[PDB]
This record gives sequence, structure tokens and C-alpha cells, in this order.
Amino acid sequence: MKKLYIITGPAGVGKSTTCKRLAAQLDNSAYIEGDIINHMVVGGYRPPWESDELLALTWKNITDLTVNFLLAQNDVVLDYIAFPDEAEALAQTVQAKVDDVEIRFIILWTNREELLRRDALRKKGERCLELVEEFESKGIDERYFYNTSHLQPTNLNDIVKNLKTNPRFIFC
Amino acid sequence: MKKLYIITGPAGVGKSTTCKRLAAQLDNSAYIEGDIINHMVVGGYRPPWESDELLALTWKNITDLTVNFLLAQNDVVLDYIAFPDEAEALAQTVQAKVDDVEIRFIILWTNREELLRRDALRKKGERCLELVEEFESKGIDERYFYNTSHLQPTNLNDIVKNLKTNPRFIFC
Repeated sequence: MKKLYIITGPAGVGKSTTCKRLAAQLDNSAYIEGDIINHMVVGGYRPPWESDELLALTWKNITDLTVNFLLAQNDVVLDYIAFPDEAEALAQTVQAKVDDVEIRFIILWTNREELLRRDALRKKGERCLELVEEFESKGIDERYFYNTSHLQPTNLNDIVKNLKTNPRFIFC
Repeated sequence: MKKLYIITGPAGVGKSTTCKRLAAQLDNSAYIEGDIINHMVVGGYRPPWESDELLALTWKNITDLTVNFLLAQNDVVLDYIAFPDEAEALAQTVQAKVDDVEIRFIILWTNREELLRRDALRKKGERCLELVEEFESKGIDERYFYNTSHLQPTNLNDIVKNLKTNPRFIFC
């Protein structure tokens, strides 16, 4: 069967690093970077938080690409910002267009202070907390969170090995 | 109305540079880079010339993204390798899913020797000619070709200004 991995979480949490490693581990997979999709719009571009229209478009494009990759016998690894609402919506569509698809929802988390330093090497802040409090207030189940503040990057393959089979993320 | 710009041609001809400038000129537009789409497949990846399946997938993804952007009131600028067959197919789908869409087919060309030097600064060849003879043998109409071997890069805005309104590319 096919598998969909919705890896989300605050900026600097290591979504990109985790998704790239995960994708490279499956025999047949597709890696979708939400940001590249969103930034495809040039003329008239506006950030996600300033246009529900442009944001819905981005999820439309993500969804259609995900369906095609799954139908094509590819596992899909999605890296983007996603809350219960978006995950639910995506799931409804794929499930209605593809059979035997086990979807996994995974929210990578570390520590407020960790994200504080993790970005101190981007191109030079407080904003790294804006997304943090959003996930919390959304009252998301605790089984979808994966705190890696105590793990080592040298164990990256174990982490991706876990979230690949761990049933807790199976999107109960 | 909406407009679709299918900019193709051999590697090093300046498709990326031309498309990015064109997109940035329209009020509402989307820029699609065929290569980023194609490279979304990780596990089991294979070059376009080694899998008609993976290649068809890439065009499927490109097509679905193009339709969504056009319906969303965005002009679409596509940068990829495309022959009459692919252009025709894409056109049939968009035209069947969107109204008032003027599609333009544009093949950027320069000179055999030009492409010879244009790539001598990639990361260090003959292969730059493989795509050249392909376009020629395909017996493509001469109205779609746009030779810029005699133009100057300092006239980039004029070039994109031309192919934006010039009717010769209107895909007769």
C-alpha cells in the first residue's frame, strides 16, 4: 500500500532535514516542499497569512500533486505548516481518490529555547515563537507530537525509522 | 483573459532567465519550473529519458498545477523541455478545463557555438547539442522559434515584452 507523511512543526525544527532523509529511505517516494509550491506565484504574490485565497491555492496544488504521486505508486512526504483542519481536508481528498493510503500526521517539536538558537544562524527571531503558540492553542492530540529536543542529529536515521512505522502517528 | 507561456528550447538558451523576468512583469502570474516538478520524485527517481512513466507523471503534475493557476486568475509561465506533442496535449487539457486562455509556444534558440560557451561555466558539453537536433528534427513551425543569438542581455525586458504580445507565438 501507499503512505503519506505530513511532517509539520515550527520553523527551524528540522522538517526539511527529516523529510529529505525519510523520502530517500523509501523505495518509491515523492517529496513535496510546501514553500516551493507557495512561492510559485510571482505576480501578485502575498504571504500565506495575508491571503486565504493564495493559501487555499497552495493547498489545492499540494493536494493534486499528492494524489497523482500516490496513484503513481509513490509514497508521499509533505513538508509544510499544517494544522488539524488542513490535515483533515487533505486526508478526505486523497482517501476519496486513492485506496489503501495510510496517512501519518507528525508535528516535530523541540524546545522554545532551542528554536531560539537554531535560527540565530539564518542570515544575521521572536517570530519563531508565533508558530509555536499556534500549534499549542490548536489543542492538537499529544500522539502526533514528536519532541526531538533530547535526541541527537547523529541519530537522524533512527528518528525517521521510528516515525515511519510508529503507529501513534497513524492519524488515529 | 488568462495567458499561458510555454517557453522551451535547449539547455543554456536562457529559459530560466527569460521566464523569471516574464512572470515578474505580469500583474498576476505563476512560474512553473519543470525541473523542480520532475525532481520531486526521490525514491526510485530516473531521468526523463529513461522512464516514459515518470515523464508522463511530471507532465501530469505540471498540467494540474497550470489549470489551477489559470482558474485562480493567474497567467502561467512554464519553463521546461517541450515539443509539439507535449504542447498540444497540455493545450487540450487546459482548453477543456479553462476558458479564454491564449496559449503561446516559444522556442528560444541562439547558435550551436553559443551554447558551446554558455555552458563552459556550469561546473568545470557535447550533450548541449542533443536537445538542439531534437527540436530541428521535430519539424516545428518556424514562427515558434525566437532566435536571440544577435540580441543583448541588456535588452531582456524588450525580449519578454515582445513574446508577451507578439502574435506569431499565439500557437496558430
